Amino acid sequence: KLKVAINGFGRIGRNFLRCWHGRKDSPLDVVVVNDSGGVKSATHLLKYDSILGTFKADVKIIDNETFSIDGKPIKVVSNRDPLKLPWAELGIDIVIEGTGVFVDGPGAGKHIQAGAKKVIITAPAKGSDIPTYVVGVNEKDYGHDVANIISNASCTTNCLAPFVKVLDEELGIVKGTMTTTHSYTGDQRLLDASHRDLRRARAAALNIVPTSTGAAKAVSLVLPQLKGKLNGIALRVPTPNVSVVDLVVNIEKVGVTAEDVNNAFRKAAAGPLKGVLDVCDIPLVSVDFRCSDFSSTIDSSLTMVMGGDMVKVVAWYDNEWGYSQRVVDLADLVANKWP
Amino acid sequence: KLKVAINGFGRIGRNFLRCWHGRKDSPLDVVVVNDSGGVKSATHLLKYDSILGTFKADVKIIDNETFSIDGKPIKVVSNRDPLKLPWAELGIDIVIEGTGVFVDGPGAGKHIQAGAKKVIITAPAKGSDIPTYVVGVNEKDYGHDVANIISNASCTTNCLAPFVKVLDEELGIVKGTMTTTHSYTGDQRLLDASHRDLRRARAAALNIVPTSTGAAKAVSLVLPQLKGKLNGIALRVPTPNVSVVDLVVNIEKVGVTAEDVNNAFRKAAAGPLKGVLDVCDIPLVSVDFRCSDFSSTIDSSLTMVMGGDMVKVVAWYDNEWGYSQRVVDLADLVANKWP
Amino acid sequence: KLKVAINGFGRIGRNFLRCWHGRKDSPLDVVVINDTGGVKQASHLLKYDSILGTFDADVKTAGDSAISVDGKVIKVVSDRNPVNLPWGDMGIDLVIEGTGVFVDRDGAGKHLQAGAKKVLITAPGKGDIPTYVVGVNEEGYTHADTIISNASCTTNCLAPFVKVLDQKFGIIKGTMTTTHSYTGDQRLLDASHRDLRRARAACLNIVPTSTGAAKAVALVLPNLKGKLNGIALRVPTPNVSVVDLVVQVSKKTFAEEVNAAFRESADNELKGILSVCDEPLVSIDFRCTDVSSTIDSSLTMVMGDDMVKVIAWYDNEWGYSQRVVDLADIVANKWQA
Amino acid sequence: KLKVAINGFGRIGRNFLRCWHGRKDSPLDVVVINDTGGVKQASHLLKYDSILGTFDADVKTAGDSAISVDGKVIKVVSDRNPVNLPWGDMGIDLVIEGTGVFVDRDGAGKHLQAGAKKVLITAPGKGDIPTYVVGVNEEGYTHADTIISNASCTTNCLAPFVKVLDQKFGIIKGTMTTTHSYTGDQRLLDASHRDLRRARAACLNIVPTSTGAAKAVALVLPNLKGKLNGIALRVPTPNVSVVDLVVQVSKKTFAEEVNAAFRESADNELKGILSVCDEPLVSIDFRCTDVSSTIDSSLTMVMGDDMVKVIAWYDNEWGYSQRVVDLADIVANKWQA
Ligand SMILES: NC(=O)c1ccc[n+]([C@@H]2O[C@H](COP(=O)([O-])OP(=O)(O)OC[C@H]3O[C@@H](n4cnc5c(N)ncnc54)[C@H](O)[C@@H]3O)[C@@H](O)[C@H]2O)c1
Ligand SMILES: NC(=O)c1ccc[n+]([C@@H]2O[C@H](COP(=O)([O-])OP(=O)(O)OC[C@H]3O[C@@H](n4cnc5c(N)ncnc54)[C@H](O)[C@@H]3O)[C@@H](O)[C@H]2O)c1
Ligand SMILES: NC(=O)c1ccc[n+]([C@@H]2O[C@H](COP(=O)([O-])OP(=O)(O)OC[C@H]3O[C@@H](n4cnc5c(N)ncnc54)[C@H](O)[C@@H]3O)[C@@H](O)[C@H]2O)c1
Ligand SMILES: NC(=O)c1ccc[n+]([C@@H]2O[C@H](COP(=O)([O-])OP(=O)(O)OC[C@H]3O[C@@H](n4cnc5c(N)ncnc54)[C@H](O)[C@@H]3O)[C@@H](O)[C@H]2O)c1
Repeated sequence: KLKVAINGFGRIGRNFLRCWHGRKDSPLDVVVVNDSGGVKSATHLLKYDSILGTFKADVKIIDNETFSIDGKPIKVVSNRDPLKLPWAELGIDIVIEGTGVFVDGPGAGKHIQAGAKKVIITAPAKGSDIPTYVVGVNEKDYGHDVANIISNASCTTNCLAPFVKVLDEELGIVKGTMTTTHSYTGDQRLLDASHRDLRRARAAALNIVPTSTGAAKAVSLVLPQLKGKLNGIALRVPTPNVSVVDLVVNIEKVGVTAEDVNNAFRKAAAGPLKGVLDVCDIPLVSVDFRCSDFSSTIDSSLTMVMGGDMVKVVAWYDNEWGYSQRVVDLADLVANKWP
Repeated sequence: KLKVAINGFGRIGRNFLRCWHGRKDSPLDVVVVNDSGGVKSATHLLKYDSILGTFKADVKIIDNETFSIDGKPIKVVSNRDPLKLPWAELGIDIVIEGTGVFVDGPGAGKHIQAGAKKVIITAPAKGSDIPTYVVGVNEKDYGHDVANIISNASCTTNCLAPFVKVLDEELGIVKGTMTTTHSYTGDQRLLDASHRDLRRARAAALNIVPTSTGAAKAVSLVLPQLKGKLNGIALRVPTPNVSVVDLVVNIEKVGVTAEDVNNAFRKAAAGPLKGVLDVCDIPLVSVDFRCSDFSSTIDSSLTMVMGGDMVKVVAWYDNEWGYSQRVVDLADLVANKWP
Repeated sequence: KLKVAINGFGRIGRNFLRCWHGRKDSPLDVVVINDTGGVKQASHLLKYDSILGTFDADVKTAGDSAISVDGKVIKVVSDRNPVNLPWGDMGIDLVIEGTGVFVDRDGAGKHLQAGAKKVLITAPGKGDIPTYVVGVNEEGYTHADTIISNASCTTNCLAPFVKVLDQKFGIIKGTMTTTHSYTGDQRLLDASHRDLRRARAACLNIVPTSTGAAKAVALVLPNLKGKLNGIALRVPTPNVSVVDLVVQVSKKTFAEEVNAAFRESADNELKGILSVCDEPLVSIDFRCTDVSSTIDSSLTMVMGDDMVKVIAWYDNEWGYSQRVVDLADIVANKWQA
Repeated sequence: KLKVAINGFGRIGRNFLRCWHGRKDSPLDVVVINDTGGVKQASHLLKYDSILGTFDADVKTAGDSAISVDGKVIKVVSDRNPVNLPWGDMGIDLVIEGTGVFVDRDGAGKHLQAGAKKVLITAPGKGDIPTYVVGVNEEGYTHADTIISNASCTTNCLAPFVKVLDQKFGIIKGTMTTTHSYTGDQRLLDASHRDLRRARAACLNIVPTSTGAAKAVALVLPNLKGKLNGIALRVPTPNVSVVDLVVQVSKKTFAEEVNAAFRESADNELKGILSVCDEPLVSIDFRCTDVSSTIDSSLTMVMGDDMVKVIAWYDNEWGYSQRVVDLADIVANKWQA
């Protein structure tokens, strides 16, 4: 019900549009796509996913600048130039950075100059000038005309932020340093190839990769009471596409069990963080969470305690699917915050 | 220079024999192999490795009960029965449990009854009756006729034990809970198949697996001052083999840097734990450590501190290759402890 | 409706029952399952595919020895001997060998001794054992055919349309191979096995091997005796495979015509059995596809108007499972008793 | 000895220099390398293969713009334009296109403009571009052949022995395909690319595609015009591939004979170029193998004494790199200047 245009049709944007058409009453209107890749290819790409597969409904190609989905037509642009995108012509309220290119405020504002009303960053802003808004976190704290170009850091971050917040909230966390198991992505190198970071520069499919994540900061960003409270490094598994993290923290409580917390875990996940947060009980593995709208799913049989307060936690997420849903409902809120 | 016989020709035993023939002056004589698999196959198997490949020297098959390697002939047995192995006939000083079957003392003593002088367990003894001896750890504390059937837990354990010991030694570690990145193994299921542990029962090649490891106990075993000090769960990556672990601990020191420790790290690794321990500096990934005799290799750019004492550490190991070398030099010490 | 039983509950039977519950008016009824695994273990297992994912239906262990399927309870048993299995007890009409070990007449016979009416096999019947295939010999199925098998999904994919191709232009001969994905038949790591190739880890290694298809096609088509002898390439994927084949046909023609006839057949009878794919598509683009065969008409070619390269895919189990479904239905057909 | 230069430092050139340093009396001498990457970055990179592993020789960045190879310093440059590259500066005798973008005469011409003597190409010369192959046209190499290429390792594997096979019995015709492993030519994840197949992630997907081999063999063997038109199957492995092929030969025979002749050739001239493997062996069993071809004589078969299925492997780069080595040596041959 509000004009939208994806800026860069990353796999992220692919899953995103999957959710959008898979959305019940999406208050938003994604009408034109940006990716310099040809519409027939695009239609194919989204029409043939790997992680889950073909769109579970028709996709057609009206005039090859502008294909369709189930009769519902979609415009497409294909450029690397921001100003060369008809944000003004197409009257697009919101830019969906699906390239990670403009990790700068100005880069996004370029498309605003090209006639955009707002920009959202589907990534951590390399600067700080952009509000990295998160569901269940600062989404409520979002305001219209309050930096109408807001950002949204990695799924990695978003998966962790809210519930650990609730954890330091109900129990109090002294500190802690996480570590995830991220799955390889385009930034990684299918084969050892010319690339900046030595690590992800290696052949991805055949190497776990020690890297880091802006999350440990982004969490402190969204949780200023977490400033310098969390560290943690990114482990990049040659896994198809399954995101999952662990972290041990020192609680500020007396040194309670982990069990009780898992109870409180699911409680809040069933409470204020319904749909957003899960705490499952079934002993499950990576594939056991494909295409799960939960920003996180904890398994109690995992999270534990070392030293009363030294307490461990495990949970999962889909770097896109969930992240996609996050984009969805934030924009929907933005739409509510929209005039 | 001392009679040996591998009991169960696991991939572990394959790498082991690779190191043995690849050993400079192996004081031990592996003469006969146990695996119910046919000698021609065996010769093929070892003669064609995956993780590194064909034996980098000839292997032939003298009479198909008894093949050869570079002229040096090797007997072979093929059975699941302990008593049915010519430990007495072949006069074998030492049993090399390469099946994980007899995680019990009695199971090993069976082969002693079949005429073995000693048994080593290439695995964590499910009981406790067996000394889980470790290089740089209790290897010095090993004595002849002191439970001449001693054990040796997982590489996972052995990788961690010695240097973390030195860490709580020079700096003092309050507690901590690890977590590794183990690579799938035969116990895991290439495809979802009938199996006890739900987790590794899943299709391994396509799932990270949340499991645990006896290590967190084995370390407390070998480090009684670590009794109940460490926990940590096993993460099973669908990668061929490139074992690696992380752990954050609270130091008992003032809250020192991690850097200084990395210095002390390599120092001891260059000091008492030469060859045994490595602390590399190059930013590297999984494949960057294939066939490395170091029980562990730390990279400094990884290990860090959260709360002064809340300190993180990263290092790697080959679940067999290094572990193999461990078997080698322990037996060699055993040979020195041998009359 | 008809009381069914599955044995050796491999991923095969898992996907199979997933289709069966998903089957529209399943005229059949599985009531019990045997496999070495346990009740809750297997329930959990089937509850989550590593390819489709979870089961889109609650399955709990209805009883400590049986599991529900949204309330559809089915007994779970665990043994390595058919005589130990409730065939005459449960009055089992049909047992489904999934163990792969009863590749003999005798193996199936054990179930009949424990009271089985008929026994069907997911495997190429090792020895003189009938295998019926949809649109192929399924008509030759008689109720007297109590002991009949089913060769590898690979085979069954090839059979019907290559039959029509010999029926279209007349395949003088021509051998093949397949991009077959690995399986439990190959050891996860390099572990001892009858076949060194199968013994190989192969998780990262293409495996050259063979398949009875080379003869199974000559089996199902005695006419096709020796006209094909193809081998198997166990590929490092866990998934649906595609097949390579070049044949020598008697009548000269061009690929596009063959493709058109392919579509036509996938309309007349190979409809639902076969699809013709023309888009650039890979293994992912053929999952949970019920047509046993997906002709890549877009890429099939012919040399000298007789040497006909072909591309068509086949799901390791899912399609094969569907084959099991409708053949079992055919068993429910001609089932006066 | 001869001053050499590599360009577009793909894993191709990486393995290449790994062989070159490992080459016994390399009569050639690379002195500089271009690729978009940086000095220490590339040094680190090459220092550790993901297949062989680390380099068994210290390589440090001898200078901020060059790297040592145990002291053997070689200049490292980084640009996308040959004219920006020190050919006339360093008096470069030969540039090695690894970028894959200068598939034109013109692309190579740019280096000559910057002062290159000759230009050799790791890729199938897109258009009328000569490609010499050991035991194939290498004799046809003249010093006048300053601009010549090299098609895909796949091709080069096939060429010589299939030539002999047409020379052995006379291949009337017959098409092929290959178990080719993926590469950068295929996007790691599903990212936009000229080919949708190539665009696919394919990390977990087999890719159907083609290769100039279908014509490159007709290219190198005009005699082989149209006698073969084979396609490419990009497999989800990162590694050495094997090739499928059935041909139609004029003289009738049995596989074993063909295998014997194979061995014989791998003794007379295909020695070092070709091996005959008879053991059950998979991709792992062919790495760092310098023979371009490993005949699986153990599995090769013939239909109707004319339709000859064959199995032989080929290393994605390592073998190809060796091909580059000795062809470059041939360039150092007939090198009066
Ligand atoms: N991988 C994730 O799940 C995830 C999570 C958090 C953040 N992100 C951010 O999302 C970005 C893209 O997500 P992805 O993982 O699908 O990456 P991707 O590289 O697959 O997506 C980028 C796509 O857009 C194209 N493109 C690049 N620059 C462009 C430009 N300026 N204009 C238009 N198209 C352009 C690329 O060629 C490619 O097709 C990343 O760079 C990252 O910063 C992704
Ligand atoms: N994977 C590792 O690196 C590692 C590290 C620590 C512990 N271990 C221990 O080593 C054992 C084997 O190592 P692996 O990972 O190579 O496993 P594996 O299953 O590949 O090795 C066992 C081999 O011996 C055979 N075998 C089984 N039982 C036997 C018996 N009773 N007698 C003779 N042969 C028998 C099996 O069929 C197989 O060929 C495991 O069970 C485990 O407890 C291994
Ligand atoms: N890859 C495929 O999907 C495929 C292809 C074509 C045919 N098949 C046929 O399917 C069978 C293999 O199935 P899969 O591929 O799912 O492998 P699988 O190993 O998962 O199937 C065998 C299952 O049966 C169990 N089992 C073995 N022996 C048993 C016995 N005596 N009693 C009871 N249970 C026993 C095993 O523990 C395992 O759970 C073979 O008969 C094979 O010919 C499978
Ligand atoms: N996969 C193989 O081993 C193989 C086998 C047969 C042929 N080839 C040929 O090798 C080439 C690809 O090599 P690869 O497979 O190692 O892939 P690659 O992508 O690693 O090689 C290309 C490299 O050159 C760089 N590059 C691209 N354009 C450039 C330019 N204009 N100037 C400078 N550098 C540039 C890229 O960034 C990359 O580092 C192609 O020519 C291909 O036909 C590859």
